[PDB]
Amino acid sequence: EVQLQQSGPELVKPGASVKMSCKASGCTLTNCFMHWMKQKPGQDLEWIGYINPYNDMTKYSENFKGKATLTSDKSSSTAFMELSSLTSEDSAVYYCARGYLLRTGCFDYWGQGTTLTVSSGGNIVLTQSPASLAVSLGQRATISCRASESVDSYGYSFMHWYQQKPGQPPKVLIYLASNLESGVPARFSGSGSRTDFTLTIDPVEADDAATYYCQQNNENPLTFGAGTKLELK
Amino acid sequence: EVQLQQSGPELVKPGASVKMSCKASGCTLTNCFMHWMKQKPGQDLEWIGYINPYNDMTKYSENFKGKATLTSDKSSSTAFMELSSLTSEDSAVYYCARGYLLRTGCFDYWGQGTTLTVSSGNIVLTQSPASLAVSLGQRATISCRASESVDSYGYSFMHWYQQKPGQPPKVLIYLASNLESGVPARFSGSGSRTDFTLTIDPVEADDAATYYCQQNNENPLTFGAGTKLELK
Amino acid sequence: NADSGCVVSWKNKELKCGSGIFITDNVHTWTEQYKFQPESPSKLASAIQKAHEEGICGIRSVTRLENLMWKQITPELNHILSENEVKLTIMTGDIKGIMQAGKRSLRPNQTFLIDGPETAECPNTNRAWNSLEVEDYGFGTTNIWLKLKEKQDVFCDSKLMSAAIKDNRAVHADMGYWIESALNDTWKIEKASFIEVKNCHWPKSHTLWSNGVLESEMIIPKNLAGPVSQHNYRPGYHTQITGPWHLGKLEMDFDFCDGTTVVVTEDCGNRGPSLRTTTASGKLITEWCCRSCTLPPLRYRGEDGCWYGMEIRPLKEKEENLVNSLVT
Amino acid sequence: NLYFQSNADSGCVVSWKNKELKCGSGIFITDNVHTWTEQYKFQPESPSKLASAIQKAHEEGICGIRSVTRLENLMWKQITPELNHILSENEVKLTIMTGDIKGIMQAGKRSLRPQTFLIDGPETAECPNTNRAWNSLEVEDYTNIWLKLKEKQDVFCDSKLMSAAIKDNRAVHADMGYWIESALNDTWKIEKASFIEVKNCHWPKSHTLWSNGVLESEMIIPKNLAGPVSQHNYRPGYHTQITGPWHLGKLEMDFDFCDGTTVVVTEDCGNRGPSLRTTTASGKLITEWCCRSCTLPPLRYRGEDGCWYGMEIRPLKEKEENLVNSL
Ligand SMILES: *[C@@H]1O[C@H](CO)[C@@H](O)[C@H](O)[C@H]1NC(C)=O
Ligand SMILES: *[C@@H]1O[C@H](CO)[C@@H](O)[C@H](O)[C@H]1NC(C)=O
Repeated sequence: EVQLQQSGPELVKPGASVKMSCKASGCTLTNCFMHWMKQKPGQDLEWIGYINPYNDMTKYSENFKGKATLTSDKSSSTAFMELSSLTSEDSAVYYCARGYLLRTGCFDYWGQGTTLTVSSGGNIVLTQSPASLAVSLGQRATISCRASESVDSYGYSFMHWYQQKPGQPPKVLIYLASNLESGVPARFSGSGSRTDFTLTIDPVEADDAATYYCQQNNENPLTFGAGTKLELK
Repeated sequence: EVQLQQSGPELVKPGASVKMSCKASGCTLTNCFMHWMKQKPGQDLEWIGYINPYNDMTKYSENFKGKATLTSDKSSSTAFMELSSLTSEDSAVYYCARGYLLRTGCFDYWGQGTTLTVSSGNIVLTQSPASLAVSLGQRATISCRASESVDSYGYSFMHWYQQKPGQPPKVLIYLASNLESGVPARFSGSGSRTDFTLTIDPVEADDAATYYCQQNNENPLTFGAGTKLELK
Repeated sequence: NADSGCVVSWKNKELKCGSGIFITDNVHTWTEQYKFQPESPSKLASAIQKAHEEGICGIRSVTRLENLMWKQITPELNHILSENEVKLTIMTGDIKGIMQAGKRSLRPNQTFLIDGPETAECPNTNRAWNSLEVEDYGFGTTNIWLKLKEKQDVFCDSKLMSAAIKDNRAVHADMGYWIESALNDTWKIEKASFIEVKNCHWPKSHTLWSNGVLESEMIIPKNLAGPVSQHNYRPGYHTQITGPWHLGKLEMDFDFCDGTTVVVTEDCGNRGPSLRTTTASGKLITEWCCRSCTLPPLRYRGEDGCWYGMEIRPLKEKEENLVNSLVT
Repeated sequence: NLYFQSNADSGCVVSWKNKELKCGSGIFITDNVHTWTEQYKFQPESPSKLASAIQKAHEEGICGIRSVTRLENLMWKQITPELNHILSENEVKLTIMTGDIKGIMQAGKRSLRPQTFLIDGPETAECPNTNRAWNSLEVEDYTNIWLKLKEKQDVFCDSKLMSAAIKDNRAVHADMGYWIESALNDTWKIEKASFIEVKNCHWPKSHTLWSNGVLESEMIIPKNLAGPVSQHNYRPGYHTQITGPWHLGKLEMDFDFCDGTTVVVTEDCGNRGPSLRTTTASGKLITEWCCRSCTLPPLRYRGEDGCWYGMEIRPLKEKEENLVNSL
């Protein structure tokens, strides 16, 4: 329904600024909240914030308020992200995905990623188990996600599961704890409520080797799991 | 009861400023409203305004808002009047008198006057007659018409002053019809509202003077043009 | 959308900038900040013919600025009237104490009296009153445009009114009023300043704490555009129907008159018309009392001296020698 | 006289819409909700005085407290490290832990007195509101704001913080966390209302414009949520928003259409019920809405998670079960 196009990779000198872009297609004023996330090489994903170019509604996660600046161009419906004073901790793959407001939807559609190299009483924490899991074709693979605080509001569980092959943006599998995203094979399933959720692949198959993330949007900031690396025997 | 001491005479160049003073004795916070008046040589009296040195309550009549500035010294209880840009239109004798607030009393006591010479080198009261000559033992009649009632609270805020040459006015009649203490009963005043008359009967040798009516029912305080009474 | 700017509070000792509502004190301003002007002087001339034709012999202004407007404007009104062919002379006079109301109204040789002194030839029953409301604003001084009201009511023009409360200090304000309240142990009226005294009603939409009010307890009477509010109370005082409102311009607060003293005694005289501390001749009356009022005493101060609230009578002096406020 | 009556606020102010500049002396009501950084800070006069009433509280059987105003809770965050330290030197084995704020700041029926412990956070049956203190602080003096322990237990918001103003026929009731605008266009009605908090105290009529002849059943912002009892708290065709989305905690109420939707007035519409949001949990937009006897533009709220409608605005065609609502 929506197509996201991120700019090319950037190699920068420490201390300078960098600005990357994301152009959206199939947006309307009501959806089209352009979220930004940071992923170190083979790591968890940090949520930076979002900006809706039609609205110019913006929000930042606290860690990034001095660091990131989100700007827009309504005309092209393009989001820009600027990254202040740069250190080697800022080297990562930065993904732009379309999302919605707080207790709303999931990251439906994803940009391809822009690779940045720098060279010359609190947050809801998701804990995933196990960290890695190896399984054979035909078996049942079970991944679980614990939230430190309820991710439920209005009778829904604002909990989602994504699959990520190496060198690629995530894909939605389960949204709202238990809904099978359209076009995803029925062998994936999710269940749980409140603070305890489980992803299940049955039967696992040759294609299903990837890393699996849980994510919540019950409260700001949006947070992810550590990932579960699923591998075949 | 109250003693008013005005500063010495001043000869001033046109265009400059002058500051004259008045020192009051026997005042209290509650009275001690020092009013200031201007008297062109042999002319009517203009009301400039007042300043109470204890309070610093001050009021100016409209004509003098650019010309006069009233200031005070609580310690000595002295009022100062400063006269901005000076022209020969400002040459006059300037009197400092003790008075009160609006519909209250009369000019009880008066200073001797400060003669300002500028050289290089509303309720209207109409007085009748302008000048009048009369013989000993006969009757002098002066009348004063106010353009609006000068009556309030059942009193007529109308007063009569006699001014011998080279001297401040003196109160004869206060509140239209009351004889100031020590003034001979041959003087009498009457009327109310807009029509008042002072009567001297019989006039005597000492009665040759200029006579003014004055009102304090509404600001600004106003005077009559004067009546020059002369003997024969 | 609002008022943005900066403000320093001397009593509070801070400076605050920001955006919101700024209620200025338009009474103790040194210059005339606002002037009333008519949108169509030609329309005013028309509505005065019809007035005079209906038997309305004159008009009485509500607010002081309205009278000043009729003064700037009467030469053009008489010129538009003369060009328009009608033998009617308008002369508008000065302002008394209270701005007495008239019972008639305008709608959207022989003589036409605007304000001036009282009269039997043109009584208030036959005078128009409160027929103007505000249209819009100029900038700067600042202009205020007036037009004829569509309805005949007794309420002061709301576009001039304002109220505010913050720091537990409240204000009801106007082009001619400034009424301060404050919380000290209890909520009570503290100071109120007048350049006019009008005879319209303070509209409740612009009134703080306007529930459960007894008119018998309002210090500034409802009939004198007193706000119907429990901020308009003072313990031990009732409506000041016979205060010195004839003064026209006056300053109410709660303090002793210079040189006087008030004691609370059951032997004191009953409440009657407001008396002045200085006799007509200038003598000061030093000793006063009240039956059940609460000190400090209610005092008024005007261009002619210090008066007391209705319940404060002289202690020893006979009341007949004193000036009182039953001015007609 | 010779008296300078500047007991007030003196300064200058320019009005964009009115297009004039005005200086003078008087009363300045500032908007302390749409400020970019924190203009005011809560502080206690004597933390040790507070330590006494907290011991004394638990000795009375009190397990915790719930904040009245948002700035009270934020004070409880900075202040809890030292309150637990004075408790440590006075060796009482009772730990203070303060959490974050829910939507509404629910009231508690206990109170401190002048002379584990849970501040705010979510609800719990082990320490119910029945045993939580609430509204026991009032202001002392003063940019900084000092607080002290209160005398009497009543249900009224601290009057020293409230303010109201009306001028040029625009009315305002204001608070550390409220900003309620009313205006005259044909009639007097509420137009905008801003919330950083939603509290459960009563708005004192002493700080209320036009507090006479009000039916609470027509007040838009409910009395029980610190709604001012005023005819400025009125919108024609709307009744009390008892079940509005007050659980958002920070929200923006006004009268305009939610983006991408339409409201029509039809008697076929459903009755007024709990507030619904325009997006389903999945992110679908519901475009067609209606209301039975309301007046356009519709009462709409906007919060961190999308756009909500007033109680009387129901979906036209869509079944309500699919929609996110505020119960
Ligand atoms: C409050 O009341 C006391 C009682 O004596 C008084 O002395 C004090 O002046 C009052 N405060 C103010 C600000 O008027
Ligand atoms: C005032 O009301 C009219 C008709 O109800 C409307 O067209 C106009 O937009 C309104 N203006 C406002 C609310 O500022």
